[PDB]
Parts: sequence; C-alpha cells; structure tokens
Amino acid sequence: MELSFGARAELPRIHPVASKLLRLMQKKETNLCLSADVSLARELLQLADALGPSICMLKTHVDILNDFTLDVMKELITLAKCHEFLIFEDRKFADIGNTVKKQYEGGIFKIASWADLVNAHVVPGSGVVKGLQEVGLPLHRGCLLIAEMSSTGSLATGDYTRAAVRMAEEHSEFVVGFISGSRVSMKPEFLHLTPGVQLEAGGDNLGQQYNSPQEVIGKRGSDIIIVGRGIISAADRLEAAEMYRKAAWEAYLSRLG
Amino acid sequence: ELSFGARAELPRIHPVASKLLRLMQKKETNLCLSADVSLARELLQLADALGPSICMLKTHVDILNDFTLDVMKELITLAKCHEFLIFEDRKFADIGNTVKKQYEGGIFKIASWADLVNAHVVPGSGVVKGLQEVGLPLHRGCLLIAEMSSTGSLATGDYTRAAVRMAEEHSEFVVGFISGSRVSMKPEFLHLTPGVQLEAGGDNLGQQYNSPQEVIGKRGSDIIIVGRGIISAADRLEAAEMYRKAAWEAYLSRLG
Ligand SMILES: CC(=O)c1cc(=O)[nH]c(=O)n1[C@@H]1O[C@H](COP(=O)(O)O)[C@@H](O)[C@H]1O
Ligand SMILES: CC(=O)c1cc(=O)[nH]c(=O)n1[C@@H]1O[C@H](COP(=O)(O)O)[C@@H](O)[C@H]1O
Repeated sequence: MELSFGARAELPRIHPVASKLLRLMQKKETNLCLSADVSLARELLQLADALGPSICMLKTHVDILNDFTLDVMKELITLAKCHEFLIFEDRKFADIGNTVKKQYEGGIFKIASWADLVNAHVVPGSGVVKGLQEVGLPLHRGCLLIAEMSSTGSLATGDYTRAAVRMAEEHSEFVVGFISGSRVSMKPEFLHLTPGVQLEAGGDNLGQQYNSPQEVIGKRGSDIIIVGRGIISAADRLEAAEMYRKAAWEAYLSRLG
Repeated sequence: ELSFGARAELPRIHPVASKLLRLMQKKETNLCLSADVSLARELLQLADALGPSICMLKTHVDILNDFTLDVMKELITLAKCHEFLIFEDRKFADIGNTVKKQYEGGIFKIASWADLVNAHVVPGSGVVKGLQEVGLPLHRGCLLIAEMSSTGSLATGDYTRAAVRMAEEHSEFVVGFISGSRVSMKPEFLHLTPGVQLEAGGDNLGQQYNSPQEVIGKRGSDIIIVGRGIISAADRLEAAEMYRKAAWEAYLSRLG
C-alpha cells in the first residue's frame, strides 16, 4: 500500500538525505522544488528567502551564476536551514568516474561542500556513480539519477530508463531517487522528481515540454515537481510558487486517498 | 581514404574542422592532450612544452582550482603560438534553454575561449540547437558523444546511431564525435577517441584503455585523447612524443 511522505521517511532502507527531505515535505505541505534559473546572486537569494517557506528544495545551476562565490552558497545554506529546504545542484555529472569525482569536490564551485543533492546521467555506466560516491559518501550527500528527460527527442527511454533504475537500486547508499517524468521505481525509498512542469499546456522553443502538476504527481505517480520559468517569469514569484505548491500537494493527497 | 590535408578542403567541411585538419597535417600530430590537472601553472607549462606535439588541448575547466579568464587568455596565446585547438570537455547534457547559458555565461564563459566543446545526445537535438545559438555566432564547433570508453556505457547501438544522425543534421556546428571508433562514413566529421594508453589496462572507476594502433589503425578513428598516459609520466614531453608517433604512424598505415 502507498505510504505518506512521513511514513516513507521512516522506511528501513531510507537514505538520511531522503528522510530529511520527506520529513520537511510533510511538515511544510510542499512537494515543490524551485528551479532557481537566474544569473544574479542577489536574485537567487531574494527568491530563496521569499519562496523558502513554500518549497522542499531549491535547485541551482551554479555554472550560470555570473557572480558566483562560495560566500553566496554560504548565504543560500543559511536560508535553506532557516526555511527548511534542501539544495540540489543540477550539474548532470556525465563523465567517467575518475573525472566526476574531481568535478564534484573541487574546482571553483566545490559543489559537494554545499549541495545536499546532485544528479548524474547514467550513460557512462555505473562508474559515474562510484566516482561521485567516493566524494559524496564521506560528505553525507545524496544523488539523483536521470532516468527520463522532459525534452523532445530524449533518448532516456526504454532499456536506458531500466538501466538507470537498476543502477540506483544497486547504489542505494548514495542514490536516493530519480529525475523522471513518472514513477520508474516500485521501491518507495526512492524519490521521483519531475521537471517540465507548468500549469498551462506548452513548451519552449528549444525542446522543453510541459505537463501539469496534476498529471505528473496525480496520474504519473511522481513525488516532487521541479518548476523554473512557470514561477521565475511570473510577476509575483511568491504567488506563483504557492499555486504550484498547492497543485502538487493536492495531487499527492488525492493519489494517497 | 583521404589524408587530413585533403579532408581539410572537403566541400562540406566546417571551418574549425578545416583549421584542425590543416595543423594536424602540418605538424604530423593527431594527438589531443587531456590536460587533467588542478593548477593553472601546470596547465600552462604543459601547454607550452607539449604544444608542438599536439593538435589539441582538452580542458576540464571546472577542476582548475585557480581558474580565471586571464588563465584562458594565456592558454589562447599558447594555442596560437604552437598551433593547437582548445577543447573544453564540458559534456553539455541538459535541455537547450539551459545549455545555452552554461556555454555562454557564468564564471567560465566557455564559448569565449573554447574552439570546441562536446555534448551528450541524451536530451534530444534541443541540446545542439541550444548550444548552436551561442556557438554559431562565435564561429565555434561541437563534438557529439556517440560512444564512451567506460565500463557499462549506454552509448551503444541505437543511441550511437541517434548521435550520428543528430551530427549530420547539425553540420553547421557539429564537426565530429567522441567515439571509440569511426561511427560516420562521412569524411567531413572528425572522430576523437579517449580511453587510450600504450599498455593494456584500465582504472579503478570504469575507464578502459586501448592502444593508439588499435583505435586509429583498426577502429578507424582520427585523433587520440590521452590524459594519465602522459600526465602521470615523469617526462610528459617524451610521453607525448611517444603517443604522437604511435597515433601518426597508425594513421599513415591506414592511409596506405
Ligand atoms: C531538473 C533536471 O534534471 C532537468 C532534466 C530534464 O529532463 N528537464 C529539465 O527541464 N531539467 C531542468 O529543470 C529546469 C526546467 O526549467 P523550466 O521549468 O523549463 O524553466 C531547468 O533548469 C532544466 O535544466
Ligand atoms: C574526452 C571525453 O569526452 C571522454 C569521454 C569518454 O568516453 N571517456 C573519457 O575518458 N573522456 C575523457 O577523456 C579523458 C581520459 O583521460 P585518461 O587518459 O583516462 O587519463 C578524461 O578527461 C575523460 O573525462
């Protein structure tokens, strides 16, 4: 039988990062991840502060921040702790294991030092996960595997998706879920996060495709919606975030019965 | 089979591909150094010393502890002096709207200094359309990852065929592939092959190695990409020369 987020947080094989997430989702009545796709640190932080109470997670693309510093990420962590959300760097690691370990720990971004969660493509084989684990496990972090993509012509289908699920289930000490369009694992210890979400039908001019929160959470059985432009391009980002939160949360409840 | 110099003149050749092919012929090198280091000073010292031996220097900018745009300016100076291209191995792999910003912007401003970048094809062709919005105006080229060297790679069969079709349909920007072998029969595309060492072996995190003779001679690729085989050696110049000579002779042999 289908379990609430709060009960899933207690499952025997739950990862600590997933448990923390699931608990705050239930506490705050939110399964919304804000995709904070902005180029200005000040806007990132103003969004994180104002929308923090409405979100379970803030997803970053640190490599698009024109004025990235590690101090910016310190300020973001303060907001994450204050408002209770996880930080997810959407880095899409996708190289051989030896390379991704350095890309995760080092360089200018030092992603592992501030990101609760990262994601990885499965195309290199399981070495990508083993490499990331060498950094992530000691730093008490989690990882999401990209099992499906939202964009037109995605090759993350069929056997590829099945491979991502197997890879996750075999690295459960580090991998806590998926980026996917629907439920892809039957194991309730895994999170499903779905991008390509807007209230209205449509897409963008570079292959993005949208589905609604009701469709993704209610019909397709995903856990969390990831929303960027549907919120960020709106005049009132707070009201937009609230609309998305209420949509995703009610769809979750209804599926739960 | 056409020489690199003849391929540089093909009707449908991309200007970046042509520049590369001409300097490969001129310098007798089809070696790409994978400069997998964390210090700018080591990067630049390798680029200067090994520049005459290489057709290309591949970077992972996001592992450089002391990256600045001025470091990349110095690398360009070396690239112009010694005549090699700069390839940032970023493996763009997101939706089109996102990758365009990751390519043009942020701290790294990759498009401002990288002649070549690469991309995974898993998102569908929007990844290439997004990149080309930035890269076409900046006269850049791109490589699509058709195959990977690592154990368990899913870049096989229909996935590889999709990479080839995507390249062939974006030939104004895509100049070739990262692959383990020749994957396109069209001589205007370059094939660059990582997972290369002289000796048999691998690493502890899924990397698998094949020799330059195997990759260039038997598998029909154009360029070898070599990191640790050179970088971990005491004398990196002599190591680079060993790889250069291996790859170049394998190419000549195939050419007949
Ligand atoms: C989250 C993720 O891994 C990813 C995968 C994918 O298939 N689709 C997608 O849009 N994304 C990302 O989500 C965000 C979608 O933003 P949008 O709502 O279209 O403005 C972007 O920041 C994408 O880079
Ligand atoms: C170049 C490329 O796209 C790539 C793809 C791949 O399938 N295998 C691979 O090793 N690479 C990269 O080449 C280099 C190989 O370095 P190595 O010679 O194993 O020390 C690394 O910097 C990898 O990130």
